[PDB]
Amino acid sequence: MINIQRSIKLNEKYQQAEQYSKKLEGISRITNWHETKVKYDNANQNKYAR
Amino acid sequence: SQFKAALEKFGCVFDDKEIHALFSKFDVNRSGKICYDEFCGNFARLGS
Amino acid sequence: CDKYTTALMMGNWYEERLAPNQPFRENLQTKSVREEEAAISFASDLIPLSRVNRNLPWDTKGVIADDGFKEFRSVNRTSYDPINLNNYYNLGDCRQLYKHYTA
Amino acid sequence: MREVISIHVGQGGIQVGNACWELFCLEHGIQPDGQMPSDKTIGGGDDAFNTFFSETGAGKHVPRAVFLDLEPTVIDEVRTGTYRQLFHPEQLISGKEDAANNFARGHYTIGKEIVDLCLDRIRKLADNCTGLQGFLVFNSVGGGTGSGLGSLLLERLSVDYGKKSKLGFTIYPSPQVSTAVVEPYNSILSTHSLLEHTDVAVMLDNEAIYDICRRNLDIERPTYTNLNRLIAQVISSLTASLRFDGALNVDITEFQTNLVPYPRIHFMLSSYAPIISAEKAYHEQLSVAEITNSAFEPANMMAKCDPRHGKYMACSMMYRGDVVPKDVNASIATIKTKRTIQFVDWCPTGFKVGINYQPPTVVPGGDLAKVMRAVCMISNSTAIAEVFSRLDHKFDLMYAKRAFVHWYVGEGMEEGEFSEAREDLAALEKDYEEVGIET
Amino acid sequence: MREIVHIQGGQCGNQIGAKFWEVISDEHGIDPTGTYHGDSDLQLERINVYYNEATGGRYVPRAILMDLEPGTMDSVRAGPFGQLFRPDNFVFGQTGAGNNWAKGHYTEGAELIDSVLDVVRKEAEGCDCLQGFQITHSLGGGTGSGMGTLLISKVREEYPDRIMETFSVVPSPKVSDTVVEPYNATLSVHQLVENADECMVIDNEALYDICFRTLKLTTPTYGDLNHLVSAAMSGVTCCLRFPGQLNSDLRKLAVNLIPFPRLHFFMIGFAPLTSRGSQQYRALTVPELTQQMFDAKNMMCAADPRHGRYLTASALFRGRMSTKEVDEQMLNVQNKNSSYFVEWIPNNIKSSICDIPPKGLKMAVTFVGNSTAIQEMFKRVAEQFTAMFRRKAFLHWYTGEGMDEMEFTEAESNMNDLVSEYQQYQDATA
Amino acid sequence: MREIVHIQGGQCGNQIGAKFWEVISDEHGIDPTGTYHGDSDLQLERINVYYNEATGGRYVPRAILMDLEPGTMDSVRAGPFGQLFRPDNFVFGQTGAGNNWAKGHYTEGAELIDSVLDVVRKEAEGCDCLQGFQITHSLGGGTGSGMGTLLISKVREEYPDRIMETFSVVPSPKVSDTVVEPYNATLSVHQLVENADECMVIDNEALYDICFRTLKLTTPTYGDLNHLVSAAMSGVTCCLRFPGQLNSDLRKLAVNLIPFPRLHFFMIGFAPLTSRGSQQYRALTVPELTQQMFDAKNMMCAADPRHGRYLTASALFRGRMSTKEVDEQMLNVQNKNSSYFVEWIPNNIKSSICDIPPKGLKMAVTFVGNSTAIQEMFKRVAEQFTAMFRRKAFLHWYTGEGMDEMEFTEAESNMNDLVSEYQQYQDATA
Ligand SMILES: Nc1nc2c(ncn2[C@@H]2O[C@H](COP(=O)(O)OP(=O)(O)OP(=O)(O)O)[C@@H](O)[C@H]2O)c(=O)[nH]1
Ligand SMILES: Nc1nc2c(ncn2[C@@H]2O[C@H](COP(=O)(O)OP(=O)(O)O)[C@@H](O)[C@H]2O)c(=O)[nH]1
Ligand SMILES: Nc1nc2c(ncn2[C@@H]2O[C@H](COP(=O)(O)OP(=O)(O)O)[C@@H](O)[C@H]2O)c(=O)[nH]1
Ligand SMILES: [Mg+2]
Repeated sequence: MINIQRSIKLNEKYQQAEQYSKKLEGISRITNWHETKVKYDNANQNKYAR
Repeated sequence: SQFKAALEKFGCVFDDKEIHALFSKFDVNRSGKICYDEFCGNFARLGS
Repeated sequence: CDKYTTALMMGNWYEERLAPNQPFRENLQTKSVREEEAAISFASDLIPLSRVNRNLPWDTKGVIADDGFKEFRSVNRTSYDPINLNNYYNLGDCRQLYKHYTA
Repeated sequence: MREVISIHVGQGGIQVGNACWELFCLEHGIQPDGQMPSDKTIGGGDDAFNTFFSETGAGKHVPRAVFLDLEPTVIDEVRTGTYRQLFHPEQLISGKEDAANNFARGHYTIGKEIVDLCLDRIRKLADNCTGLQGFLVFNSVGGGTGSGLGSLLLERLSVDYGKKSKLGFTIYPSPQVSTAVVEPYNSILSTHSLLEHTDVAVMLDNEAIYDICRRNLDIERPTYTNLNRLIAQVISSLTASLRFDGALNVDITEFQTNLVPYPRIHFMLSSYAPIISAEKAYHEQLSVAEITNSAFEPANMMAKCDPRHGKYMACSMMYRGDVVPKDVNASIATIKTKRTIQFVDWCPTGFKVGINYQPPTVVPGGDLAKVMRAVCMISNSTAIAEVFSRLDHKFDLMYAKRAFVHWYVGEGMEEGEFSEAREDLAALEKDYEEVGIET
Repeated sequence: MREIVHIQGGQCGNQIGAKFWEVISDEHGIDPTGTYHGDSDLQLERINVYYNEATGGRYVPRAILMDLEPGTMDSVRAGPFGQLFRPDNFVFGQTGAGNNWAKGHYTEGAELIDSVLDVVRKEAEGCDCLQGFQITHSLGGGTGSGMGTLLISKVREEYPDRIMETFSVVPSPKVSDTVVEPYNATLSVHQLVENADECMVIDNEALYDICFRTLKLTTPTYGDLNHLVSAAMSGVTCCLRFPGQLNSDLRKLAVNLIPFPRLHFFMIGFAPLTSRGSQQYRALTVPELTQQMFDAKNMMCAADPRHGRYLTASALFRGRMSTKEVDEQMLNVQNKNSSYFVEWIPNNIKSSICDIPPKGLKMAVTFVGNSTAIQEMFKRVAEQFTAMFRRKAFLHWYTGEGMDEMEFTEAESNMNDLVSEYQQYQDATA
Repeated sequence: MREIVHIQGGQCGNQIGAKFWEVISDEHGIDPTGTYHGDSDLQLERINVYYNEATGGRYVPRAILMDLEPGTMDSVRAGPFGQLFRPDNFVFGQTGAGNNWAKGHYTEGAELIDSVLDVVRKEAEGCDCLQGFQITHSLGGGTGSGMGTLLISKVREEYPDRIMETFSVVPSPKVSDTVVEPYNATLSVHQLVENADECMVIDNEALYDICFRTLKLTTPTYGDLNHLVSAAMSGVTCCLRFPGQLNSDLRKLAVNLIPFPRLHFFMIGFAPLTSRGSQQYRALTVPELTQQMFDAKNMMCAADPRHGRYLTASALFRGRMSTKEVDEQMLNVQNKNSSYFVEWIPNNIKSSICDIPPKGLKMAVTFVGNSTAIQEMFKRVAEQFTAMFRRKAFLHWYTGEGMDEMEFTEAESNMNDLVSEYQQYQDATA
């Protein structure tokens, strides 16, 4: 009896903790693309003139 | 430089004065190119 | 040597003329090599193992002799090598328009 | 952002990974110690190396490759080779005893003491990876440790990761060109194990490439280095699109929906062109039409199989160089028109074409000449069942009287598991026979 | 690292071991004083396979030698390279065997075997990871054939999983030197079949024929035959000590060569062998190596390989060659001689490649074969045994040391069974 | 600083000490004239434990020489390093004990022991902080076994809390030279178990076996046995005199080796031992050292420890080395031979490390074990004693100085109870 509801509670807690990290990791990679973008903007005006 | 790197390999990260001391003691001819064959022979004999 | 003294052309007169030396056949009177000594190690029965002098080592080199080659290389070491990679770098486009010494 | 993980297991896998990573590190211009030679790079490739290399934060780069073997000879040979400062020292896993051409040794007795370590390394690699695209695995099937450890790793990964795509470049035994004597057992069990765990299978037999290099490079005494160089060339041509700009970029995920009609049928064979020496190249033409015609030449394929005995179901071809899409389309039309290559009725469209600007790179000390156009083709055909039928024939002839069975059974291997492999391969060959039946 | 220990017993075993150790010392560049003076670095990468290191930097072989009479040990110490062996591995009796199996296998062998078992145990446990054992001995003699095989059984009881190699100089009727040959030969072959993982038969008159015909010298001596056997034995395990393209260990050889647990008797050969007068006049090609290798006369056994069908063969090429030429030559020799290979096994010849050839040589081929031609040797041994046992000749010397004719009967029946279900596959067809 | 004085009696003890002091002086770099000529300050830092400070910067041993026959003193004075001993410490009787325990313990010993007791009291009071006492003698002789034991009794009465060690040489029935040994041996054992804190059994039979088999030198003398016992004697006390990873004193060894106060008999051994022609072929490493350390025939007692179960064991390592290798070798030898260790006291082995190796060696090991296999010595001694006693043979000599059969009976009963007690703690389980 009890161990059933215990399993549901643990699984629910862990899947919430999982989805939080999922979105948190998702945002960082778009931020990374944007930040490397300006850092690498130096080329392609130079390296294009040549 | 490679002697310093080799010592860093084993973890004996030392400073410049004693690295010159160690290098010069083995480099008897003072040319500046030590022979690690004689180096390893010396250390093997000491370890015997 | 066919019941003869190898200065004659009975069968196998030629390739055995190339014999190295093999001192044993003309020195089987020396015996000697009485050089094991009483080692007192290898062994004891306390008596050391009694030594009987042996004869000459009999030549050897039965396998085909070395054909003056050193060898001792690995196919993987030979195949890649640093030389090709260094050559295909910090070089090239050398046509000797003027004359200049190069390594 | 897109990375793949490369696995090299078995002695053949290691000796092909050597050439693969030689070509890779040369193509992006990386010194063997790993240090970027700077030399006014100003980010010339910019971000084109993260697919295969990861920056250490300051200077050198480390490849995303894992090397597995139980006999330390190849491993410490690599550690004393010329790429000694490149690889991660504890990422080159070396075992204790070789499996010694025994499948059960590497799958039930010795293999379990290394898979945990290998999974740990794969985990720490994937943790650093952020845009993982898939797994590319190399292994020999005619070997004990290769087949066994490959099967165990595929089993573990199929549940630890799941949906991530897996592409395996397997080297099945040649018809008569063969080294070992018990390899039909290892091959049959390994293909049984991988049939339902691997996603893409690529045939890479040996004697076919022997004939290729004999006919094109005119090399009468080729060695395994030429083999590995050709394989690495094929791999780089296949994987260029992920890291280089192109007109029609194709991802590795653009393979399951283009080459796999049914879940069971996922075995294909490759071809590459042009293959020419350095003397017989500079007065020739290397036209797109002639290279794509030579690609479909049956004698030019990488595997010993006659495509004229079977139908075609799918072909994916990658062009690299300055190719013209209109020329590619015209050549494709000519290929479709010419009758000998007959496509199956239910596949009115069968071609997946990719284009990349980057010309192929040549390695110093190599045999291939510097070429300005190339094409690599992967084909799924019903004729591949011939090699399976041949392997089944050999297996039946030697299992008729239970030869070599004791070596397996004494290692914990159960006697009956050979049977289920037999019925499974019978079902697979029957499926291949069925799919070619017209409606 | 996967090191193996050496054990030798009897006169022939001791002499073969001495010559083999001299050959290996020459190969690895270790001097008679035990100090290394080699040239290339590769000589040390697997030096631990055959030698242990001691304080002072000297390397000593891990070989244990054993006999019931001290004369052979006196000889081996006084001979060249006699200072390599540590004094602890010499074990001996004081009485000798006198070519009597019971003397060396029941009373004196049993009372002496404890010390040698202790020595082999400590030597095996000293090294890190075992790989197997190799033995060199004779079956026509007393102390070897009895006490060595007793040691074989004892060590097999204690190490069931390790691989076992025997190099048996099985005596032939043409070169006969003892009348009690059939008795001890039959008993030893009875005891060997259930314990030895691989057996390698060598024949004295076959070696004499090789020396007369190929090497072409009037007056050979046991030194030359020992040298040939040593070269073959060293070529067996080249891959374990040197890098190669297709490495193969002893377990790989056993798996590739053993169809059934009781079919483990092999016949070996070495190439190239040529006379000193024609040393410079021959090319160095894989076709020539294989042509010399597959020749029936080149083999080291009295059995004619062409009187039966090969079950399995293995070759260990050395040097830098091309797998293409190696394997195409293997294919060609398997196709033009389909009559001599049993049909129901495909590609019954295995190849291995090593990068380091013997010093001063480029391409060398060590060949090992499991075929049905070995039947004839056991058949002649059996006919001699029955013709000499039916009259109970020389029987009382055995029966007077706790030996009964029941074990002789069992041994002859077992050898006959080996002959029977060894030749069955010759006529068995798929 | 926790110094210890030396007491020795009998010609046996005198001979042992003559070479023990030579070995110690060599270790500490002391010339025969007593002037320091060492090389490292470690050799000089901890000299006060054994050598006092005499006039002129010289050092004299704090050893007492005591005996009833002065020819032994005359001989030991003229031996090597004989000038070290101060003339005061010599005490001697002019009659002799005559191999008679009664004469050496009641008439002459009682009359003479006052002077030696005064001398030892002076020497003990002179030291700043005394650590303990060590005696060396033989139980087969008269003067030692009587008067040294009486001195032990008085010393234990006078200094209660200090530690006592006794190097006891008991006669084995094989190498016997005296007919009245069982009587005085039993009497000495019964008196000595009353007061001794630690006992080290030493056997001439075992020493002869060691010299015959390990050192393999053809002509052993008493000097070689003295050398072995001197090395073992010095090994146990190394850590008190030199720095190391883990310090350990005699009291620590006693605590870790004494389960019960009546169980204070130990069996000791030293490693490594090799001949002269075998030093080149050995590698001095922890595996070999621990293999020789637990070896049965290595022991310096006739007792086979495989006949019983070890209660406690200790190991003292000399040299510079890593710790885990000692630890894991100990764990492996405990795990692999769990049947020879009693199971209700797990982890019954102690290890200690000192970084100063013996001169001429790089690694050394000293082993002290408390095991139940010692009981067979007392069993056979009691057998001989009762066989001689049922007929009252040689009894009038002992009855001639007031001793009675009550003492013999109670000593026999006391040692029989000790044997039964040792058996009891062996044949017990939780
Ligand atoms: N084309 C090619 N094939 C190779 C190469 N190396 C090994 N192989 C194949 O590998 C097969 C035998 O297996 P191995 O690679 O020798 O060894 P393994 O697969 O690791 O298995 P074990 O022998 O137990 O170690 C041979 O039949 C070859 O076809 C290579 O460098 N090139
Ligand atoms: N090829 C070769 N055979 C040998 C050599 N020494 C002895 N033999 C053979 O050993 C056989 C005699 O074996 P024996 O010494 O009596 O065996 P044991 O009684 O057990 O010691 C003879 O038939 C010889 O042919 C040798 O140096 N070379
Ligand atoms: N280890 C050793 N044992 C000795 C020495 N001298 C005598 N013994 C032994 O002592 C026993 C006799 O003891 P004994 O001399 O009567 O003792 P004491 O009467 O007290 O001097 C003999 O069995 C000898 O084996 C020696 O220098 N070293
Ligand atoms: Mg392998």
